[PDB]
Amino acid sequence: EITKTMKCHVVSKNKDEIVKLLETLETSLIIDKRVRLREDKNMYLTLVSVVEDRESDMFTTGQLTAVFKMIGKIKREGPTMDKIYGNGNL
Amino acid sequence: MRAGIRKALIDNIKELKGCYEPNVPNKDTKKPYMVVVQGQDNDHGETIGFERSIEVWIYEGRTTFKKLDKLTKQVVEVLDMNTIVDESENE
Repeated sequence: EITKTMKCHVVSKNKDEIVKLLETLETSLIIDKRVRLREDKNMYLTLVSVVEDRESDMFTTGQLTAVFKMIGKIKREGPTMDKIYGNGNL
Repeated sequence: MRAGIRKALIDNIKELKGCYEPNVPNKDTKKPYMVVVQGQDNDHGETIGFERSIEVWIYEGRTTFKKLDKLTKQVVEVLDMNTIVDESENE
C-alpha cells in the first residue's frame, strides 16, 4: 500500500479565480473519487481526503492538500508445474 | 494618496499652515506644517493583501512640545479610521 500526501497550488492574478478553480478541483476530486494513473488504465488512485487551507501561501505552501493511496500486488512470476510424474512401490 | 491625506489634514485642522511633500519646504515656511512620507508596500497575507505604510511628520516652531501633542491628537483624530477620498486619483 502506497500512500502519498500531494499538495496542490493554484496561482492566478485574480483571487476569485483561485477560489473558483480550487472549488471545482475539489468537487471533481470528490465526485470522481479516483484518478486514472495512466491512459492504459490497469491502475487507479483512490482519494482519501481533500482539504483546502485558503490562508496558506500561494507559492511556497499551496492551498489544496489531497491524500491518495493505491494498492499494488507483488508480481511473482516464478516457474510452473508443467510436467508432473510419480512412481510406486509397496 | 498624498493628495487625499494632505487635503484631509488641511481641511480639518486649522492650526496647520500647510502640508507638503518630503523635501519641498524651505527655511521660510510658516510653522506648524506637516509632511506626508510614504513607506513600504509589504505583502501581509490573503486577508490584508498589500499593506502600505504612511507617516505624517508634524513640525512646530520650538515654542513647546505641548503644541505638538495637541496637534498630534488632532491629526490622529482626523485620519484614524476615517475614509478619505482622493479627488486626484478618484479612489
